[PDB]
Amino acid sequence: SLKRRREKLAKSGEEHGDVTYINEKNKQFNAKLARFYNKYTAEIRDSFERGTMV
Amino acid sequence: PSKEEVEATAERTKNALAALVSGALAAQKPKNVQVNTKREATFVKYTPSAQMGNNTKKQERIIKIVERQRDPMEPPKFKHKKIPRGPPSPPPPVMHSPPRKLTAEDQEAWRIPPPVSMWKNPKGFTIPLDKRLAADGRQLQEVQ
Amino acid sequence: ESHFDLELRASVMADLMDMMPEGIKQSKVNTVLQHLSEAWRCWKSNIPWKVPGLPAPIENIILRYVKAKADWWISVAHYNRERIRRGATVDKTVAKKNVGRLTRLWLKAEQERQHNHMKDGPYVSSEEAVAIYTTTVHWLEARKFSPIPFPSVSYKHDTKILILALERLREAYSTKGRLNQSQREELALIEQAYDSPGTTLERIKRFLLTQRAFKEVGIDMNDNYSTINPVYDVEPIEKISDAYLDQYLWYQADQRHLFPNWVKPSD
Amino acid sequence: VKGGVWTNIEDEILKAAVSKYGLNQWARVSSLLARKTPKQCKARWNEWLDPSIKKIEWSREEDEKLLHLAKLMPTQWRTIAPIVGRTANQCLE
Amino acid sequence: KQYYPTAAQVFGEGVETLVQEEDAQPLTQPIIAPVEQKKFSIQEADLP
Amino acid sequence: TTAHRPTFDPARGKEALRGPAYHQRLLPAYTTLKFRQPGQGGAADKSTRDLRAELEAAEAAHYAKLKGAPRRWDEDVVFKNQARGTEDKGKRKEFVNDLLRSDFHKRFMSKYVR
Amino acid sequence: DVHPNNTQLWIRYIEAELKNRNINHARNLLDRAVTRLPRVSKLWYKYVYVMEMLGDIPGTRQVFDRWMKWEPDEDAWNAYIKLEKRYGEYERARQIFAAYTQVHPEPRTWLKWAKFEEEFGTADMVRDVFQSAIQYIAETLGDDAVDERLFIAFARFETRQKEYERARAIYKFGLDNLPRSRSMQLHAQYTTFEKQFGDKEGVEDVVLTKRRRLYEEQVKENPKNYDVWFDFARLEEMGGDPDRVREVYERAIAQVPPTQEKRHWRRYIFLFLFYAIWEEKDAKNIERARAIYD
Amino acid sequence: PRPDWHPPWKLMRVISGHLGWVRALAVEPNNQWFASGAGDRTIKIWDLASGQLRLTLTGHISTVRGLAVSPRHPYMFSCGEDKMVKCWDLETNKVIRHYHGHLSGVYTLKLHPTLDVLVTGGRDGVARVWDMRTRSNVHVLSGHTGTVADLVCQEADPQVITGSLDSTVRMWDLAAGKTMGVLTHHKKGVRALVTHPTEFTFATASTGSIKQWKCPEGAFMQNFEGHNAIINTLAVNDQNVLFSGGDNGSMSFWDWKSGYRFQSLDTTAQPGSLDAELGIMSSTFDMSGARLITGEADKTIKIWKEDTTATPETHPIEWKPSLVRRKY
Repeated sequence: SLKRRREKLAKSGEEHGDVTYINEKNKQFNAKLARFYNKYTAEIRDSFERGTMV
Repeated sequence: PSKEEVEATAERTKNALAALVSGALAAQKPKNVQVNTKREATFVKYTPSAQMGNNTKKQERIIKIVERQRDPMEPPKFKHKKIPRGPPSPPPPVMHSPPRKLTAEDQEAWRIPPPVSMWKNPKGFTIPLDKRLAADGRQLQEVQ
Repeated sequence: ESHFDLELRASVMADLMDMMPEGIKQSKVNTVLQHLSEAWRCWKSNIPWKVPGLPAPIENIILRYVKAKADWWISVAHYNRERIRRGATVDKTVAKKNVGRLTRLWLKAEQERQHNHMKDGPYVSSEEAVAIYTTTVHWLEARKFSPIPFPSVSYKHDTKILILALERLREAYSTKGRLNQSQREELALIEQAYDSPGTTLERIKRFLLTQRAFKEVGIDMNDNYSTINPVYDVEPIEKISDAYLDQYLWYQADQRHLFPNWVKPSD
Repeated sequence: VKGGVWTNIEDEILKAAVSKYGLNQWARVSSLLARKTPKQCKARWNEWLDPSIKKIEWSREEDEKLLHLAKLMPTQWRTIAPIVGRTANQCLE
Repeated sequence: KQYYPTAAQVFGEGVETLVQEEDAQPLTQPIIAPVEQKKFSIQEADLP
Repeated sequence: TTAHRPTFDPARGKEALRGPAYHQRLLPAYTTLKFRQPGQGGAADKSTRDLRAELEAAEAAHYAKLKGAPRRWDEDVVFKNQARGTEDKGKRKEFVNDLLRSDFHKRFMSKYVR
Repeated sequence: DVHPNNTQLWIRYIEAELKNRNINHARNLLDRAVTRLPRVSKLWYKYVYVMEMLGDIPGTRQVFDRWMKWEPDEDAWNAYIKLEKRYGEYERARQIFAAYTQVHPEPRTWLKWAKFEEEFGTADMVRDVFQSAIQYIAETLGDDAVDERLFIAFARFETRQKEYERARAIYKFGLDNLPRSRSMQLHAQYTTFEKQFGDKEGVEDVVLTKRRRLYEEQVKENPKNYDVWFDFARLEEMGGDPDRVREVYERAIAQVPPTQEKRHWRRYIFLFLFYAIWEEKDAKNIERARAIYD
Repeated sequence: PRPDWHPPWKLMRVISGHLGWVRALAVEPNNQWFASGAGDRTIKIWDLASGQLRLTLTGHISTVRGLAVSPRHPYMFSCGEDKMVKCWDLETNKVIRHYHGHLSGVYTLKLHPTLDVLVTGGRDGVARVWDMRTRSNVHVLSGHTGTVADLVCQEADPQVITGSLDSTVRMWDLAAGKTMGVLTHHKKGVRALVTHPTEFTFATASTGSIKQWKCPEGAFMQNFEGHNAIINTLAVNDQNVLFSGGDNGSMSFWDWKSGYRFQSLDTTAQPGSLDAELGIMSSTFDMSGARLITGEADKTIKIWKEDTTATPETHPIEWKPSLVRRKY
């Protein structure tokens, strides 16, 4: 259990892509938000990527 | 239960509750001067047990107990204290029926979305804007 | 209000614990109380509340209790307005709270009215509209009315009209101790219009020729204790244009006899 | 003075401020963007930076809808714009 | 505008619908009437 | 800032402290119970079937009482008869379980917001 | 005292004692916990696991016996059977199946007992388990609620025993005494059985019945599938039951196409052509063929 | 045990007029009027035969959750979520006593059948036994860890039975103020309790589960199976009809002796209601058992009566002596 705790702390400390957070609890909450809501926000995310369209 | 058992119960409980009502009344209205005129004595027969260290028998004892004359001008003697309430009585066995067999689809159907408020941010989080606009239905809203 | 919130939260939580199937992991239920708060704020702002992926029984619990809170809130609004109108209260916090509640209620009703007009069409029938228009053209042709022109570049009364307009806006500022940002910038725009009347006139006429989409208008309520009435907060640059147009149209209608004798108040 | 052109610094700070503060706290947002008013920050989000705003070129169906509605409800651009699907300033321009 | 059907449509034909928004009786009229004696003459209890 | 917080564990009721009587809390009031008198009912049971019978008797009496069981100045103008079908409102009062769409609330807003 | 019924808390306390080697403290906690929460199988599993780690196999049996008194689910009965099989007491595991079928009388548990006896018993006791399962489910749930899974497994056990006549008798009896909607898979297994061991005439008999039922289901879904009607027609002709073929063609004729399109009337008139060819070349009914043409 | 036959029930009358959820109901002991208590802070008195509004009483500042009309006194007792328990003199239509001391909202109020005693239960986890005359709080029945959602008072021991949202039922010795027994059989919060009028048994309702118990020892009798809802209310006849009323608006009518459900239906919401507002929140029979009164979250009172034209051959009992293993 302690080993899994170390491994998940390391993989959470790794950062792939854009920083959307300002601390660690925020990072965890944003990851939880991505896990839940990304199946509903894909068009809005595409709009924020490219810059336009609904 | 029959009428006689109901009336026996009503008498027993009316007596116990009446004693508590008198206690509550005398607490709610202290009786101005807390002395009693009817200060008669109780007698107690007192057969003793042996001793600390002696097992020789010794004499039977008549005790005259009177309630002490207290000064009517005195306030109560002791400041009250806050003590945490004690633990409950030992909890009973939990007598449930066999557990419901759930599926992973039941677990998924009762998972709850993380709330993103449009007004509140107590921890000062920075929320991505798609997550901030997810719960808005004004993107859904259609005008004809 | 603090006590109502305590009771409401305990009721919603007891319903959710009893609704949850045995064996679901049940740490995050305070999460649902956060959804309840957000739904209440959405109701107050007349914003549709729709959480994607929220389980339907939980949504039903929240909708049920948001409506119950709304019922209590509206009943207190009614009771306090009756007390304010009667004069039965002098509590200044109660009055400003009640005016806030009635502002929110009025704007909910007003959004519903606007939506109903888009859905149920123009309420004036086309026959009624044509009859109204025809009555107007027959009247104005009988009175020989000359239509008001667009103000010329060299209209000989522009300076007087503009000075009247700017004096009206400045006297709207006359008795003011503390000024906010929009108030200070409207004073600055008025003094710039005083210093350069010709440039302001060209800008005003350019706006009147060209602009057809405008800024947002703030709305508040003025309380008279018997009624309340809407007060509109218009962008200052637009207010200068509107006041010029107001003075111009009134002067031209007076010179062209648009209003007959029965129209009151009269100057 | 409080106004002027919107630059990339201002737009990106506005988006990060919206990500901290939401869309109902424009005075906090403007307090970060202290060259613009709260009304200007809100107008910038509503007319440009909202992700539902289409900034691609107009299609022929969109043009036909725009002209048809401008004939029906004349000079009523705040009414026309949700039916067309673009902003009021986009429809007018 | 009517947004909702009538109570007769919602509840059907054999259901009586009552909208009671006013009291029949005042607050001064007691729910349980007290027993009053209404003595208007000072008559003796027994024979003196 | 978790100083301002909800209640998850509301206060549990406690047995009273026990001690000598000095503090005066609750002044005596209404120290006699009223009992139901002759004619005030309450201590008057008939029977289940009896009570049923008076129930449908009274209810049938109410239903039976409800049912009844023992050139011109006004031709110059442009719009005509525009208020027919308006005064005929008032057949049945409908309770609506939506407060913001009730006639009470509509009346309220018409009276107070002007 | 604050969380009397919390499984995670009970486990933490028990594990603190076990980690620090306070075995008697921990066993007192385990008795207290399974007294407090007798329908939480986690605490029961922890207690049986701890006693088996400590090597008290009688103690493990004691904990399991108390659990069985609480009448747990099938996983706990299975775990206790597997304990006795681990330590070699097949008669004790037999006793646990007796109690197990009394508490959980489903076909699943009866078939587990039958597989157990096939591995660790005699063929007579496998047969006794199967007969007892059929009889028990009959006397409780009714004679049409006995499961084709029981019948299939009994027949397959006899096939493993090379009792082909007994297997055929079991298959035939189950098909005769069950509804077809709940003897589907019994018939499929019977078909594979006859393809494996039966004679040729039995093979086309059972294939005829299987395909007849399949085409009947297809007609019940789509009454107007003409190629399905043609294939079931040829199936009945190759079967050679004349009244059945006549009834099949009569139902096919009664399936009249409501559309007046000649593109459907091709196949419908063509179906009349095959009714004529059958009652000219096989039934040799000339008057019936004339009636067909009329 | 074969069920007795009972006719189905049907909706007879809908009464509108409360501006909140109808949460409390009490029938006066001579069957002429009933009181309703609602989330609009109010207590209404209705004539039972005509369903007609006689009077509105105000005097709570939150939802009225409990109502009792005394059979021995001209009193009605009201308890509410503003922590307040009030005695109303019905000869003056006025509050005359308070029973103050619940730390939070008071959910349930019952009168003792033979003693001049009130029992209330609330969100502070306790039942409070009050002396009616002196307003004295003679017992704090303590031991629950959740809200005391419902409560019954009997004339023989156990004289108080409380059911609580900690999922637990307690039978209480009222003379000593102590728990005789704890019933832990329900998995969810116990919201409803009812005692039988002629036999010495009671029923408890949590979510999806109705249990019947024999007094005085609290022995388990039977489960009323199949009402899969949060049950807010139970009501029982003297003709052995048990009604269970469910928070989603679902209603069941059971034969009390056998546990057989002879009727299932849903209530209907008053026009304007959300579909989330379908729900039975309070219920009682009238004093005769011929009328069921329900208070509902669509803010209505509904009166239900038995179908007079129904017959044991028109509505046959669809019960077979079942033969499976109920895995208890």
